[PDB]
Amino acid sequence: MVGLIWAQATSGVIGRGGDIPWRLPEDQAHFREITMGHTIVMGRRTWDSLPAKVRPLPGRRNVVLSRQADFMASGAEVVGSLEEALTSPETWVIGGGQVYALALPYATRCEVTEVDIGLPREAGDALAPVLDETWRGETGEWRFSRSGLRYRLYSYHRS
Ligand SMILES: NC(=O)C1=CN([C@@H]2O[C@H](COP(=O)(O)OP(=O)(O)OC[C@H]3O[C@@H](n4cnc5c(N)ncnc54)[C@H](OP(=O)(O)O)[C@@H]3O)[C@@H](O)[C@H]2O)C=CC1
Ligand SMILES: Cn1nc(-c2ccco2)cc1C(=O)O
Ligand SMILES: [Co+2]
Ligand SMILES: [Co+2]
Repeated sequence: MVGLIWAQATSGVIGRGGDIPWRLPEDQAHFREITMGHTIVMGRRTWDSLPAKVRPLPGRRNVVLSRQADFMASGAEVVGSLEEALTSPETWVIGGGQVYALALPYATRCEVTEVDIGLPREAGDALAPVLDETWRGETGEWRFSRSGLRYRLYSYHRS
């Protein structure tokens, strides 16, 4: 089982400036619940975006994708292809835009959080992959976060 998990603004923006341009505490708990105990796969830039105290993410098999054959990430496995990182019972690809687009052809689930902020897409932004006709999803209802922002969960799956 290869899943993808991300939070996006409605526009599809997931990253900007090596950061996520919002903070949604509920989503962080949701991400932790979904990924805990499993293999997580991330691009090197997303690994870099994790503060030193959060890397590696506890209780998960942290795997980092990099074209750098020398690259070493303290607390994660560094591999040079996605298939190298996809050795699993359950793997969650956790970002960023590049690695999501690389991983979607091998994914059966996407756990999407949509953040209701009018964040327009800007050149250089990391974007969410757009899910086509093969993706069947169920919409969650709007929720309000402690952060003040409105958000809702999507659970996408394909057979
Ligand atoms: N839910 C969210 O909203 C999330 C948002 N983000 C955001 O995403 C943004 C970064 O995403 P992005 O900019 O796309 O960078 P990525 O995080 O996708 O990592 C990109 C790196 O992955 C490695 N890589 C990519 N393709 C391959 C390949 N085919 N083979 C081997 N290694 C590969 C390279 O590392 P090298 O260059 O070292 O070879 C590349 O630089 C940040 O702003 C981050 O905060 C991240 C995760 C979740
Ligand atoms: C920037 N940033 N990225 C993440 C993240 C966790 C999993 C994927 O991305 C958390 C944070 C944070 O709260 O600082
Ligand atoms: Co689980
Ligand atoms: Co299935």
